Amino acid sequence: QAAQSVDQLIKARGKVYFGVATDQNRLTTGKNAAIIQADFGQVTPENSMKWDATEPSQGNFNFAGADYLVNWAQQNGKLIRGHTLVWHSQLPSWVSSITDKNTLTNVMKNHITTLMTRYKGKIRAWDVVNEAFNEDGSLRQTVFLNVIGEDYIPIAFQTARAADPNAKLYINDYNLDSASYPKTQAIVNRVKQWRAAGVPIDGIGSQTHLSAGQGAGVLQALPLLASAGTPEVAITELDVAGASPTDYVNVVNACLNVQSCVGITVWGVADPDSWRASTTPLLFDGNFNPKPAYNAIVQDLQ
Ligand SMILES: O[C@@H]1[C@@H](O)[C@H](O[C@@H]2CO[C@@H](O)[C@H](O)[C@H]2O)OC[C@H]1O
Ligand SMILES: O[C@@H]1[C@@H](O)[C@H](O[C@@H]2CO[C@@H](O)[C@H](O)[C@H]2O)OC[C@H]1O
Ligand SMILES: O[C@@H]1[C@@H](O)[C@H](O)OC[C@H]1O
Ligand SMILES: O[C@@H]1[C@@H](O)[C@H](O)OC[C@H]1O
Repeated sequence: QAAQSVDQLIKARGKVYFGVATDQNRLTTGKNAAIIQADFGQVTPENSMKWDATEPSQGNFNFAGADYLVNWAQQNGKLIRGHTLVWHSQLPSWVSSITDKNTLTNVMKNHITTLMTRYKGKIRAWDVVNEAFNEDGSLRQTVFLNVIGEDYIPIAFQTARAADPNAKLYINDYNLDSASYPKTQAIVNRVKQWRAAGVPIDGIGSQTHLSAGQGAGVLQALPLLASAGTPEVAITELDVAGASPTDYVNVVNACLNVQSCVGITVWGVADPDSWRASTTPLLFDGNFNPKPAYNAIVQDLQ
């Protein structure tokens, strides 16, 4: 645990939170629980709420890991971001084997409804749809798009809002780090069109999985993302190859510059536990000590 809390400091700047991804296996080992307790104010289940973990068989739900995280979060007063409802990855084979429009639609709705009602009122935001865009801005051809068509997105969001009107509904994606990139512009145009049609998209989530030097691009990309008109936008799965303080400060400043940016979520605590460990992209090293990037963010926020 570090002496200065980036979450407390970001709160003093007028933002809602600075959080991290985690799960039961992380919370019960290392110094993870201590660091999240003292330095962060929000958590996102890294894997316990995905489709493969929660509904391995149709109608046969498993909330073990998910229940653990929510309970731990409430007890410690940490905000929660549900992650993630509709995604083509980590999807049970029984889902992708469905070729009937009606069936897949009801199945997708049942999945969304069940997960969201179980935690009704306890989740700040949900990543309803994850990675729905191709790099060129076109909609990714997944089983949902193929079987249901474009309407699967409006349906998912409409169903989510019905399940828990208290949560902020987000569409989440990566590679939205440059204002000139086609994907970035496309999501802004698509969200604008959807909202104009009454689809309840409260926020755009920007994963922000960066490589060295890409932090500078976010200074322009976030404001562009914000121009879609959504109530909120957020940095949802931040990590930077090399963990340079320059890149990290740039992403934080980008959020401080955009009024609709509610907060930032870093994808993990310690480097070795990162899904990109080989690039030591996190704010804490293997010894669970804060890295220069952590101290630079703190100095920047104070
Ligand atoms: O639309 C709302 C924004 O007006 C709000 O903006 C915050 C206001 O306080 C400032 O200190 C913060 O920097 C800024 O983000 O954010 C929430 C949103 O709902
Ligand atoms: O522990 C790993 C997770 O960190 C990883 O999380 C995904 C990373 O890519 C993002 O686009 C997704 O939103 C996020 O869920 O998933 C694999 C797991 O092994
Ligand atoms: O069961 C939990 C699992 O769902 C999560 O993905 O990782 C931690 C485990 O304890
Ligand atoms: O698998 C995806 C990966 O390609 C991207 O870089 O980050 C998000 C992940 O979901």
